[PDB]
Amino acid sequence: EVQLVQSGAEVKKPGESLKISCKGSGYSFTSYWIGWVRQMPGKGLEWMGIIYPGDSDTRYSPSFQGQVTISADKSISTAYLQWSSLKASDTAMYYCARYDGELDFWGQGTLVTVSSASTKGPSVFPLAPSGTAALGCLVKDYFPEPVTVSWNSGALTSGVHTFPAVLQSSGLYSLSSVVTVPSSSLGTQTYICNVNHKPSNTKVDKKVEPK
Amino acid sequence: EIVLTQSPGTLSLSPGERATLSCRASQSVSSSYLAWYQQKPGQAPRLLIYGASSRATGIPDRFSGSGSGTDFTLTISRLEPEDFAVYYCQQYGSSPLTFGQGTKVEIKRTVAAPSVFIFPPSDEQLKSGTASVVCLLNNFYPREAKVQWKVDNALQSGNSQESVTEQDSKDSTYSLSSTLTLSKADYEKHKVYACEVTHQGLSSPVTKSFNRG
Repeated sequence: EVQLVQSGAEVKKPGESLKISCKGSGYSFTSYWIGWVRQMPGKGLEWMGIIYPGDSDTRYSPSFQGQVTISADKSISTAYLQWSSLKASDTAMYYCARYDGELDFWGQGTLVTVSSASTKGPSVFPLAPSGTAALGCLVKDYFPEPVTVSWNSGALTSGVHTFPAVLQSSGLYSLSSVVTVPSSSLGTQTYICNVNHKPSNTKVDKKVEPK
Repeated sequence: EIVLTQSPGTLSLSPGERATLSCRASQSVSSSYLAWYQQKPGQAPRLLIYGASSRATGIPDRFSGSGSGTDFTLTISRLEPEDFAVYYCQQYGSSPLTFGQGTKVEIKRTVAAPSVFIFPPSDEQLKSGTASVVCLLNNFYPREAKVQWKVDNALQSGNSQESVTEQDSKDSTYSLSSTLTLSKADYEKHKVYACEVTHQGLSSPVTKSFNRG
């Protein structure tokens, strides 16, 4: 089957260079054009440009002309998208896709995050309960995404809501995770949120109870 | 270039209803060169329709497309749960290639008011010089909701952030978390902290509050 496999997620600082890749398999790589598409957070799809790997004939979208370089190494069935000097505004998901006219096969996407922020583990604060009660954890001031959150080591899943992180002006993320439980359970059942932030090797368990 | 405008921004429909999604072009596009894509959260776009009306491989019969000139439609004849997603149109006739801005198809269910909860900042956090006050709006529909933070009756603006979960797979509701952030100094200077919630399902705004200490 036709597959396009993209390189892994990238976390970079402004001014750094970056070349991301897209490898085609299951078809003649030099017989089809490969396009690049940008999708900024919560936004739509943007055409960036296109390359014919057979001869490296390259066309750019007007908005991306001179902003990125698209290239290919046919010897390893790979297409590339590169920046000489990243900006925070380059933060986006990047897709490669095979051109038919339409885009018939897509890569899985490469997430590129660009920020002046540096790796930081979160602090975990209780959202304390005070007959349905709500309780939770506030996972504050970490970088980069993501964190994982479970409750009672996976034993508690019903009524859990783990929210999308928000990006604060500090450049650090903040996330909440909540659960609704019977008010009657608050005296007897232990509730612990298990937080892990792999990028900083920060793992935290926070017991949450009435104050 | 050819600008594609999709409408509506958001389509709210119940499973079993017919979805009609519109894509309008700034000039005429040959039907041979109009495509539609489906995108689910955390997933790549998938080709649905090509040449305005042809189904891509693996796409079920309930998806169809029609149109010519400047006006095109994607039709989902009877919505299934898996069809709730974002849809993009795309033209590939004249370069540069362009996409529409997308239409989200979400599940319409009966209006449900949020259950509201407020959480004071922890003593541990206060030690570090910042106070986060959190308000939870749980299991509501539709998605549109307003949180108004108040501190000693003063309406707060610009010092809060919020986010919303994806529509729940079982009950089709949303939940929302809002954080009011202030300095420890500001927090300790004031007494009454309140979250006032406005929503289509509430006859009147619901306020949850606490007195500091």
